[PDB]
Amino acid sequence: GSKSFTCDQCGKYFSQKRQLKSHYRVHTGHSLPECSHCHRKFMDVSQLKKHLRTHTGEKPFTCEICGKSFTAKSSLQTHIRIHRGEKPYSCSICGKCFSDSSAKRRHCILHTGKKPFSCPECGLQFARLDNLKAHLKIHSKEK
DNA sequence: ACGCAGGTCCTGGACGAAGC
DNA sequence: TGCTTCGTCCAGGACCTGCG
Ligand SMILES: [Zn+2]
Ligand SMILES: [Zn+2]
Ligand SMILES: [Zn+2]
Ligand SMILES: [Zn+2]
Ligand SMILES: [Zn+2]
Repeated sequence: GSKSFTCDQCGKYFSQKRQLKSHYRVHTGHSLPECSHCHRKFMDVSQLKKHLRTHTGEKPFTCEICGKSFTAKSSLQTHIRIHRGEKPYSCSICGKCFSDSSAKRRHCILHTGKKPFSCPECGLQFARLDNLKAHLKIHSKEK
C-alpha cells in the first residue's frame, strides 16, 4: 500500500524496485546461495546448509529406539511412526493405510490406471518408472 | 520369471515462523 | 519493522524387498 512493481513470473507485488529485483532471483537463480562443492543454488542459506550434508554424509537426527540416523528431522519423524505402528495416511478409495505419506500418494495413483512409462524396446507399459528401470535391466541381460 | 507394489529414507522447493 | 535465516511440511524420487 501502495505497490507498483510486479513480478512478470508469479505476479507478486512490491513497493520498491530493489525488492522486486531481490525476489526475481528465485526464478532466475542469479545471486542465490551457491554451494561451493557442487555449485548448485538454493533459495536461502539455511537450505544450502541442509544441502551440505549430502556431501558430508552427516545424519544428525538419530532414532532413540533403534539407533539409526537420518539427514532430516522430518525423515526421523516419519521413521518413528514405523516403530509405533502409526498409519495416519489412508487411501480414500480402498482404505489401505500407510505410515509414509509418499507411499500413500504413490498408491492412490494406481486407481487411475495410468501407465505412462513405456519400454522403448518392447512397448510394455508401467505405472511406475521404478518398474520400467528394472524391466530394462532384463533387456540388458538378454543382450 | 518378473511384473507388481509396498517399505524405506534421501533431497529440496514451499512458506510461514523466528532471528537480527 | 523489514530483510534474512530457520523450522517444518510436503512432494517427489532412488533403492530395496517380497508376493503371486
Ligand atoms: Zn516472482
Ligand atoms: Zn553441493
Ligand atoms: Zn528407529
Ligand atoms: Zn487405494
Ligand atoms: Zn521391454
